[PDB]
Amino acid sequence: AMAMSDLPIEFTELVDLMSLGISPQFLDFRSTTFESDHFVTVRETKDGTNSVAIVDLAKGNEVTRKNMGGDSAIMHPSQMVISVRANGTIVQIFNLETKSKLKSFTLDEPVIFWRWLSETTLGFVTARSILTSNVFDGNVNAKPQLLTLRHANLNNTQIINFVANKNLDWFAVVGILQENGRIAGRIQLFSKQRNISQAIDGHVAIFTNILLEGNGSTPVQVFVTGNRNATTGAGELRIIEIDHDASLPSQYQKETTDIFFPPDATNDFPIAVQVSEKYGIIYLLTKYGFIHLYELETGTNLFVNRITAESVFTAAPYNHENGIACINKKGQVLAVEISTSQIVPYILNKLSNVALALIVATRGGLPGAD
Amino acid sequence: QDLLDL
Amino acid sequence: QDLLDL
Amino acid sequence: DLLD
Repeated sequence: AMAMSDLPIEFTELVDLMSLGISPQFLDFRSTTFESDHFVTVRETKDGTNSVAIVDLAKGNEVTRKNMGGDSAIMHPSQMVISVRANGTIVQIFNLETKSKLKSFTLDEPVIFWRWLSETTLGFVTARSILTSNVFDGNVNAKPQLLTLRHANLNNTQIINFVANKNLDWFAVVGILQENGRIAGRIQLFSKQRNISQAIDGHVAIFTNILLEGNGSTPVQVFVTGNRNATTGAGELRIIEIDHDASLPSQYQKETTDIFFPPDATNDFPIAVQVSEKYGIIYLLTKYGFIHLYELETGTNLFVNRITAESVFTAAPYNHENGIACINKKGQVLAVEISTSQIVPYILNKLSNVALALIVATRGGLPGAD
Repeated sequence: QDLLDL
Repeated sequence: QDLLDL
Repeated sequence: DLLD
């Protein structure tokens, strides 16, 4: 419906990985990890003596290549810390500027998936359990503390995400499976203080905050989740409040919104979701490359646009969690960010559009034309 | 019953 | 198998 | 060590 130029969002290409000598075989969800807009980590398994490329997106996409002997490697959201795992069992986390081994241990059961829950905490998911590690606590040989057990709805799925709230007492683990020819998503929600889990359908999940009128300067906590039904194709975005403070007068009213899928994208599904707390914007990215911008307080879709033709396989927050970055199958890392300085021109054009539409309606059956 | 109305 | 790489 |  619209072009990139006319929409009030700025589009950037942070790096072309393939123009840096990165082979297309390593541009997949398990080989190229994306934890923040600071580093890209490419695990190159090529002849036994595997290597890792760390692309520093901040310092002019500088490539630091080192030979590594593991089957997975990820970078810290902002520091120069690398976590490496081998056989799913031996885990070793290093600071690269102090040359110091922050952590080193061996789990009993292998780790299927891991991700940084916060600047301080790294989450692990095994075939049966969900664990968490404070890698900066000083205890080098300390194995991760068990968080909870995997809900049965996650069985026979591949875990693709692990998200937490800022207080680290609400968690969501996202797995997907193949169903009715499409991709179905399952989410385990977990409240730590209640020690209770809940099973929902969904491809994407995130926790965020929003200041509501009347609550002063105190935010309210909301959980955002996106799903597309593998059977019906219906897609839904849901925003629901968690742990409301009774001293606050205004609470977030649960919102549900339809997610749009064009007729050619029947096998598309949501792959990522990021939220700008500052601007109250939900960015929902799909695998085919469609970005949706929703307004956080009302859940209303502001606009939909196609930012890439190649499929995306991973995403992350961009700027200071004000936008969304993603890596497509080609290796382009693309960033999308709302730009308030472009909203006024966008509004002026929409006002012209509605004036013209009114005029043609008066050409039809609307009272007018004098 | 459930944690949330999801 | 990698579902996201399908 | 998995890295050096």
